[PDB]
Amino acid sequence: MNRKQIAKGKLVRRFGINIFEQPKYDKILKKKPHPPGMHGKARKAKITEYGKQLIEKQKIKFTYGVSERQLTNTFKEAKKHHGVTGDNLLSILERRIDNVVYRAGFAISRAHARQIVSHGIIILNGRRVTIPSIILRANDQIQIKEKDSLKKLIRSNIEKTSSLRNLPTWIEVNADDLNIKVKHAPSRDEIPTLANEQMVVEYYSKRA
Amino acid sequence: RENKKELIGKVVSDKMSKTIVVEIVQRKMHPIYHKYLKVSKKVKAHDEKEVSKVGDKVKIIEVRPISKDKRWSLVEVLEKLK
Amino acid sequence: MSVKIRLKRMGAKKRPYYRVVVMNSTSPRDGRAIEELGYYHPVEKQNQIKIKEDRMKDWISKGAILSDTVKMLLNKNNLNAKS
Amino acid sequence: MRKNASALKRSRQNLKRKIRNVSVKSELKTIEKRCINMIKAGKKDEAIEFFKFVAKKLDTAARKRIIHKNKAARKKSRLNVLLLK
RNA sequence: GGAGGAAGGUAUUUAAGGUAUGUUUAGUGAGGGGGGUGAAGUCGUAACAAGGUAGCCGUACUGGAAAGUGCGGCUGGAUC
RNA sequence: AAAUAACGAAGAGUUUGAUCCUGGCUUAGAACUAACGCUGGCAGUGCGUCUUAAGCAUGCAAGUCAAACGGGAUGUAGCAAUACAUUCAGUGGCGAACGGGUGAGUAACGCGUGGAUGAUCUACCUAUGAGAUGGGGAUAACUAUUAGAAAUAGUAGCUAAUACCGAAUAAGGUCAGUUAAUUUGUUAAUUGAUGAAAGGAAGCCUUUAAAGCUUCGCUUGUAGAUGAGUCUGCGUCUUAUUAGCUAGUUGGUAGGGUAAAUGCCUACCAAGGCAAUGAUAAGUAACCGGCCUGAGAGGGUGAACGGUCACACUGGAACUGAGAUACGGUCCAGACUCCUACGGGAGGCAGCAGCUAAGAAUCUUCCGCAAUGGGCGAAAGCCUGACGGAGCGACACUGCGUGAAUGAAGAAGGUCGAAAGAUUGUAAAAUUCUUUUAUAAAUGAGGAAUAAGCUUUGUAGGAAAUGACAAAGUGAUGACGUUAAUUUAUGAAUAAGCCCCGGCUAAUUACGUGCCAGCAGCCGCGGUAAUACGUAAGGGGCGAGCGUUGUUCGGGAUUAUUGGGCGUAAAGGGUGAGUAGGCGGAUAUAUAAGUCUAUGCAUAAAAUACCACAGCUCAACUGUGGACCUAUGUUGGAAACUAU
Repeated sequence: MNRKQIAKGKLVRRFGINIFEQPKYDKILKKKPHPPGMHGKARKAKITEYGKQLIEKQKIKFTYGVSERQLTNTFKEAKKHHGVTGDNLLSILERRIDNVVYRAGFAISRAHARQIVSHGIIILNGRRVTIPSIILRANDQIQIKEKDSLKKLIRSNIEKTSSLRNLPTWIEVNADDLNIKVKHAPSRDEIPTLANEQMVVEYYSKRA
Repeated sequence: RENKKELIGKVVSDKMSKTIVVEIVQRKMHPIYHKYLKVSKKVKAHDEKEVSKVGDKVKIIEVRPISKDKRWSLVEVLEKLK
Repeated sequence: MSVKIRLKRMGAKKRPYYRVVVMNSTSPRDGRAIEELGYYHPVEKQNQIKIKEDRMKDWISKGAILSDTVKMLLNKNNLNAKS
Repeated sequence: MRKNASALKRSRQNLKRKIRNVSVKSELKTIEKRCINMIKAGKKDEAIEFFKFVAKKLDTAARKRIIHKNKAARKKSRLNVLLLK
């Protein structure tokens, strides 16, 4: 995650939508609507269908901060089940542990939650885990490490994020114990929408 | 005695001694088009009694080798050519 | 050959698993299995032993030779089944 | 390559056993030959006696596993059948 | 004295080697033959219009060359 | 409106002044045991001479039994013997036919799968019926000696054994007759002929021997299990510009030989046998479970792993042995290498590492037998380059990090401009927070089971201990390893590049070059204003990787069974008569080869492939279950259609 050279203002500008849900990026959109580069104001020729599919794929990929190739594996796993492939894909992506922390509000951004989970702070179902690509299942627990500095850090984070964001109905958050409980896999309607998931599915159908 | 395989065929040669040649036709799959193909395979068979002659339909059984090629024995004559 | 009941190794580096198996002495450690009898998972904390008692008894009667490890697996499985 | 004491010893034992084996085998061949020749001579009674002797030799060797007991049995069959004639 | 036991001799079969004749296949070979690209060089103007002798097919003969002509066949032939 | 099922199929450029169709080429994707170029942090798992089956320095990879036997040497007791213990070689037992490597050869019962073996064998293992009574002769080792540089062969004398060879009786042996069954050489009974043998350690006590007894063994016999030989139905590459081939060739009668059938081999008797329904020949190739690709059908392919086969320098041959036509056994011939005292000898890394040569191209001359497996032994124990691990290579696969949160109408520079300003850009700077990784320390599971030995209980046995078995407890032992994981200590500290931007194909402007220099997969760009060349600024893609090349599939319905055509695009034979073959009116009955069904019942080893559930911090990876196809065999049915 060397994402120092992928300054996200450029991405939010090209997509024309705040895919990270951060007010600074809302402000950047307000200030400079045009796409990046010197030709940002220059009239752009019409985009091919391949371009639209790519735009949606990149929206999802940069929203969830997952390597494209890992996302390919995710789609290949989602397709293995019956049902709405887009729903399975979105559910698998959403149940990522760093994403779960972000939803619960224990972190500011998905990158922040990724660092938190990578730095060995999160405790999974009674054990320490250090990587952000865990796909939680139903009936699982996040605890916070037994260190006072970390506990105060998480409380500062949650007091910040509580106002800005909301708190999904498939997560049970207990700010007193710093406990997170995942009830069931999310439904499509209870997942915020930022891209056309079946355009993503169509894009990955080509890779066959 | 139990599962020795039996074959039914047409005697195509008799000018041997104590031996006949049986031409057997096997129906077989074609792996692709599924239509059958009639395959003609010729085997030698032991005929101790010179019972059978050219043109008739006989039945033969698997036995121990009796010669280099002869590995079948006569069991019965299903149809005798008049 | 001298039919023996032994452990055929499976699994990855530093995480062995064994299959309780019936197979000839001369046959390599991971070759043809005349029959399978169960599994033995030493790196697991639970369900470490599971063998087919009747089949193993039948093979012993036929004349198989138990390695020491499979012999004690049979003993320990008897103990845990009774318990 | 490196001379194995096992291999050298096995070669020595090979010669040792070969001498004894081949001696017994030649015994069998010649005794059998005398027997069939006076079967041909028709000397029924000492053909009897010599068949007794040769059968003794045959299955003595078979017990010693110099030759297979099936070989001994085959020789006895055929030779006794010829005397039956 | 069997034991012809065991060496030795003899004989059959046989590897390698030698000889002879055909046979499969890969390089090379004076010279010769056509093919392609580079030539937009030389000679002629055969085909595309009725291409200026309508065209073409099979066969035969002939000519620096495209080709010409005889016989039969076709329209996939203007014009009337 | 609806129900159910289906869980899965994308295009584009290019013939023309322009158009439609036909048609080839090219292209976006997924892969490989890959190589090369730029760049390069770590961890896990897997992989790593595809070419010269070319030649090989060196070390190791198969030994074990002293409780089978006679001796030598040593220490102790001993005067000497003899004992106790250690050690050496010899005789002998078992193993060495397993494990390991390679794919040269082999279009073949070799391989896959189902069977046949009344034509078969089978040491060690399990159960079990009977037994084990008495003699004799050599021989190594050893002591000398002959030939010899050594390798080594001999010679003479002495000695034992679970070594070798007779003898007495035999229990389910073999052979032959007879009878009884069974109907290829099967079984049972009778007679006749005829076949054996090994004892060593321990305890016991009549002093003891004796006598019986424990364990490991020996002779004979059967049964089971396992493996192997042989045969067979079916499947198993290309070229018919390979058309005739075979003369032990085809079959018969005897015989040779084999565990066993057969021209497997030999002697005679016939001329037969195979072949356009593809014989024979040439070329290529180990096969299969599988792998890659694909919606599927198919196509390509046979890395790793597992099974079978073949080979171990080239070409033969036999011996020992239950088992070999024997990788590190023997003999011979040939080439090559090496040592000679010139008489002659020694050697085969396609075992684990490693060297040279070849090649675009591939590793350490490492640790350990702790676990698993194997060999020997009563056991302790020994051996195990199998295997457990480590090191090396971004070679593939999987995961993680290189920061995170605030942060300006917006720093300097760079670039575009009319020199308002834009863009790089909240990016940086700055502030705050965190420590996966980095370093240090502490803590630290699990792979491990116990073995010998010891304690105790119970069973068989018996006069009884020693011992055997069943059970309980005690009982040394980790190469990996500074293990996985966990807890503190310091701080943004240790960490990004590569390709592309005319269309295909997501991404444009400014300079320099002027049909030169160059790009290119296709169409094609460059001749004085190049979004296509070269360099900068921006933008897109992926990321410790990114591109290129080689090979396979897909897009290609471009070999079309699913699913294409033949008037003019490539494609109807000049025409007819007919052989083989394919196909064919109506209707009745029977057979059940095809077809369908009970997705009966089995077989299709394991792994892999699909679906769930689990364990490695997750994933890869690993494990336990559950199935979907369709392939063969078989059982009982249905009969319309094809077939009889």
